[PDB]
Amino acid sequence: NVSSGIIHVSCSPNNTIVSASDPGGNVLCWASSGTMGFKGSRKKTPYSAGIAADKVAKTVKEMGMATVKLFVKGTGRGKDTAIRSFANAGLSITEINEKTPIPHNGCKPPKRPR
Amino acid sequence: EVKNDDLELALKKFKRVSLEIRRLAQRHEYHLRKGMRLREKRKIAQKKRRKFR
Amino acid sequence: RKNRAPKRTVLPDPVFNNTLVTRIINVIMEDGKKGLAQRILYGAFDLIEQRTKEKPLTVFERAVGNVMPRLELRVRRIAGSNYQVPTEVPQDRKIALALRWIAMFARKRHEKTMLEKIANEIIDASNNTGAAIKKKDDTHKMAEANKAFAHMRW
Amino acid sequence: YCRFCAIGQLRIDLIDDLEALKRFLSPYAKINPRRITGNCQMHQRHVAKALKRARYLALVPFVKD
RNA sequence: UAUUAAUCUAGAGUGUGGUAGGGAGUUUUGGAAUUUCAUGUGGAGCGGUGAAAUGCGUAGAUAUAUGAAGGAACACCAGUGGCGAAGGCGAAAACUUAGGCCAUUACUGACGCUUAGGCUUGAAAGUGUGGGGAGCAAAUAGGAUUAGAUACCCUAGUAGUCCACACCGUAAACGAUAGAUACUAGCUGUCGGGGCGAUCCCCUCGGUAGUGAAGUUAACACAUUAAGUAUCUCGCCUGGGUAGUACAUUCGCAAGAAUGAAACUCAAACGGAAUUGACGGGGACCCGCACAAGUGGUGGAGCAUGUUGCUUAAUUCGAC
Repeated sequence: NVSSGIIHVSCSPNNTIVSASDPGGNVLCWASSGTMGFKGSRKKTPYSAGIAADKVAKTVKEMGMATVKLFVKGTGRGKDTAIRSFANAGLSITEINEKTPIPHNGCKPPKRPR
Repeated sequence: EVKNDDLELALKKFKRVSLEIRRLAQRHEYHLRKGMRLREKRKIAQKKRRKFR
Repeated sequence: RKNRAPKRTVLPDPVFNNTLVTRIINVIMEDGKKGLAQRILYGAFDLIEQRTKEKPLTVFERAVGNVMPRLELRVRRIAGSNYQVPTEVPQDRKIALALRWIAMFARKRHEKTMLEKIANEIIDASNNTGAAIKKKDDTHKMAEANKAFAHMRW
Repeated sequence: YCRFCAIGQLRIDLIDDLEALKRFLSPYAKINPRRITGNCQMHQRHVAKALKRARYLALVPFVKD
């Protein structure tokens, strides 16, 4: 709803989630690469992530976000296609933010993929 | 990482340090022993040093 | 480790003064002999021009241009699943596939002499009546689905 | 490329010389390695401890990217 | 020489002055944030793999930002870096202090040297003791898959990883290279210290490295930091499988540690390394309807041959 909100993009080893929020910590709309139904290796494709992020980009373009804050999160095949999906949908890139946390073994992650 | 005011140029200079920090965090997101971590890290460091010297 | 080897074709036919007609004659060539195929294609063009009243050559070239393919596949597996690398295929194979599709879809009717049905199929492929145009459309659409598998190198 | 003991003072605290430290710094919580600035062991101690000390006192981004 | 009677420094070293190590410990916080709770919005997905599923979501998610709490560990700096007795030392900040690097006819005048016995320390699992436990994984448990998963996949997940105490005191603590000691072509690097001087270059000595001479391991190679050279002291060592078994003895309730035969049996060792190859289920170069790109048939129909097989009086026999 704000003139410049955020659309946070998370790239989990399977899926690409795009969630559009106001800066006051209020997500007003959402999409994901599981919404259109692709599962596994297909929803990790750049096309799936781009189509998932284009939906939130357009709907925030109409509902009040002319531009957006470009928060990139994670690494993968859909980490940056979301950014261009936002850009082409009217959300010009005011700035980019790679706010990925850098932990220091504050946990013990479970068994590592093989 | 933050590179502002440009859609592609500052973003192009962004992506380098962006992926650097992303990989730096990624190699800290799984439990492992000091042995393999240090051995591989110093192997890469010595590879870069020999390529440099 | 075979390198690039050039493709070969034959001379045009005076009915159209084009190589596509002669290549269709080659493909539809039964008895291994091209006289019967040449007669079949001549009658086909006559029945093309007497149906819908349109000039046979532009119809035939529009058919071969709208059946036009644009892809070939290089298969590769990761661990238990095989995907595709879209590769640029030489134009010789492109026109060959177009003409072969025309020829194969020309004779898939059993009602009369082959002449009328081959003429009707050439007309249909020219007027984009789905017999092989759908293949081109599907290749163009899946060119936005297999490039994802082409991007990552597993 | 040696940097400290030529532009520094051999006694590096945060104040009065923070710019030579920030030269191996960015607001991104990183320090230039020896491949860019090949300072010796004591100069590397200087830059490491002092820069993470400025991060520690909330002068420059501790981990913040 | 073992001894005695004295001295001299140069071995032990000590003194002075310059003098550095993520040295240890002690004492603090700071953050990436992990998890949880409330503020909320969101309106059907999240999640995981090689593949999905299990699992999580509609007491309002995915996710997001604030605030608050509890635990864990500290992005870069991290070094042909230094130090610490090995064990090890890296978010920073302080203190006690071991010890270090440089040069001292400087001082006792051999005070030396090691080390069976002996003293101390000793990653860690895992033991119980008190907290929180943020997270997860031994074990355990479901869905896969499998010829089967408590193996490789994940979710749930405890001991534990965290800390305080002991004990466990073993490690790839192995450089499979002992400690003290003195010496051996160089060369190219680094760090620290001393001198010097825009920096610097440079010299000195160590530390930290290497190719390689000489020298030395069958060989692989080490090589001024030796596996080179030599003195004092100690520990380990004679065939395999038995076997570190079996016993005795012990340290700790707790997990473990030293320990040491032999019966029987076999000529070496799933032996070591210079040499050759295929494989790669680690990889690499170059040709090849070998593949694909395709074109047509066959296995599906019929037909003749050829074969397997059965059979009798042969269904001849070799070829598979």
